[PDB]
Amino acid sequence: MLCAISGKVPRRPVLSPKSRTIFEKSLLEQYVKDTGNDPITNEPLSIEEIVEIVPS
Repeated sequence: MLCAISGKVPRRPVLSPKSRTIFEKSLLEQYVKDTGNDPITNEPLSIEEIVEIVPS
C-alpha cells in the first residue's frame, strides 16, 4: 500500500502487472523515464502497461 520507488503516500495510486505493488504515478514516471523498469521485477517498460487505481 506504499510506493516501491520511494514509499510515499500516493496522490495517484498506480500499479504495474509485473511488480504488482501500488506506487505513486509521479514516482513511477521518474523511474520509467530513467530505465523504464518495474521497481521490483526490473521488467523493461512500466507506464505503457499501467494500471491507475481510479476512485470509481
